[PDB]
Amino acid sequence: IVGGYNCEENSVPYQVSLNSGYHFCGGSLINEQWVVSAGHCYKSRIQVRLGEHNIEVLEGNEQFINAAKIIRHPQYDRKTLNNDIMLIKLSSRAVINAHVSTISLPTAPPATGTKCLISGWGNTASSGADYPDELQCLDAPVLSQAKCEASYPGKITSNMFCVGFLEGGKDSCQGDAGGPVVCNGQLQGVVSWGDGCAQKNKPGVYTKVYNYVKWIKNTIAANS
Amino acid sequence: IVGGYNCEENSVPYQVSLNSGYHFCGGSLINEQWVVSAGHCYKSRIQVRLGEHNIEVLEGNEQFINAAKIIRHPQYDRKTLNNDIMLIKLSSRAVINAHVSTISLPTAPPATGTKCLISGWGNTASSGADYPDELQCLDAPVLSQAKCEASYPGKITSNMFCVGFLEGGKDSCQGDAGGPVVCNGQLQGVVSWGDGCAQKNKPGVYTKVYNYVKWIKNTIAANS
Amino acid sequence: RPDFCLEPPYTGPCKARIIRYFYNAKAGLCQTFVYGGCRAKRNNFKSAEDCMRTCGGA
Amino acid sequence: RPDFCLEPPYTGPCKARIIRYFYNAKAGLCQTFVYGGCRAKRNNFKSAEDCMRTCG
Ligand SMILES: [Ca+2]
Ligand SMILES: [Ca+2]
Repeated sequence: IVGGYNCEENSVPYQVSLNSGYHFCGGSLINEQWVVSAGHCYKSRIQVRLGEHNIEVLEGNEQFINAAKIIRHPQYDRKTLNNDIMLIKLSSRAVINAHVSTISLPTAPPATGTKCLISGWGNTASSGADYPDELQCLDAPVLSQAKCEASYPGKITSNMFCVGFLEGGKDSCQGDAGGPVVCNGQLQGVVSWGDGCAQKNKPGVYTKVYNYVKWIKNTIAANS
Repeated sequence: IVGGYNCEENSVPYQVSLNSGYHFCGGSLINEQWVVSAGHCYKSRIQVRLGEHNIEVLEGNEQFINAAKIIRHPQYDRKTLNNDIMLIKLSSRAVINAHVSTISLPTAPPATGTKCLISGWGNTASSGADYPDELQCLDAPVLSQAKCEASYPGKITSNMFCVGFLEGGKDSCQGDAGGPVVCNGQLQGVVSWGDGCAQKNKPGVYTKVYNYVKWIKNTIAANS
Repeated sequence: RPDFCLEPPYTGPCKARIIRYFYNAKAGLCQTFVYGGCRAKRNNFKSAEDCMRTCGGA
Repeated sequence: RPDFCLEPPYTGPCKARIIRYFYNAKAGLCQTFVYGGCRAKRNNFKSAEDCMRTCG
């Protein structure tokens, strides 16, 4: 997260870190045994780390739970990045408390101008490397489809939307993918891609979770 | 730098000292052969000192390279301080290593609330004089255009911005001009001017490097 | 060694932080870099061993 | 000697550390001060010698 702030002043209990010997992507706890993330975060085995603030220090609220099932969207496209979403079934149920809890699925699509909270352990620099130990947060608004399309002509599918600032300066970045965009207590977006990070006229592109609610519910039911 | 701290050794490897017989301004290394500084730091002969931590003693990692070309912005105004920027071409290429390396140009203009690192060998006292041997650092946020204009009515052009604290106490000061303001890992500002240092409702004013990206790239290409 | 070994590493537009290896030809070694998760070029290896076998003559 | 010469020294708003001279009250001597690089007032000299002359 470039241009954000330390989440220690906020409650972000649905944020998870996906670990393969190190943090490589975020995710969102949507059920006691299921996480939503990005399809480009797929690995054949993933350890989900819940209850984290500082990913380098044991603080005492962590749960580390390995994936039992990892299900990339079947129509994920590795060139166009369409259908950039994945579900992870935990091998055991997360214990729900103040530090680890679920985020509601969206009941209606992203709304232009709504302020949303984006979070993650991604790069905090637009050039070079500045990766944080502590979870970062950014408040950013949903942008209109016209602005999203003008920023990325021909590259925005119906399953994508932009959140951020056309002036640049604040954005999600490498290490944030898979993590949450939450608007009014609902998970609206999965951090996906962009042209770099925090560049003028290049806001981040996010997967529209609302377009996948039936896929998510069906997948959970079929794997329970 | 008033209200700052001793920079960790090697943490600001793009910082240079401009020397005319003594340290008089800072600068930023943007390419193996080019330094950005302020236009009011112009002198006809300048020795660029790279790899410095303590400017009073040789510590072994210094490179001293004379300016070959010194190109102040052609629209520099010595009364209003508009276009307060200059490029220096080094007489030989800096050796890039752990102590000396470049800072990226900005890919967005300054964003309110983002965190910046300001550095230099300027005065550390808000009144009177206390000049340091060791490079000083200061963490400070970009301020809104409205706050900048309120702090300096009728004096802030679109090529200026403010970083710091309306409450004073922490600021850049004499001896810091020309040096870097780095935000999100990119060179957002050049230390320029202010009414005193660290005074209430008088944050420092900085040259907005983003507005000079085309000029910098064109000037480099024209002089290579 | 393949000519793709001489190309600079490519992070791409996706926003993961996956640690991959690339061959740094002058340094004669494989180095780590951040891969974003999509649109990989060929100088991008999941391990140092894969990188050295392909570009380092192992 | 010119009048401005009783005027104190003016650093100005710019942030250089440029060592200049200013002619000194009743010391009958020029002293150094820090000039910031812009908006100089007249008691501001690039050398002790033209300070002494303009103000001796
Ligand atoms: Ca921890
Ligand atoms: Ca030294």
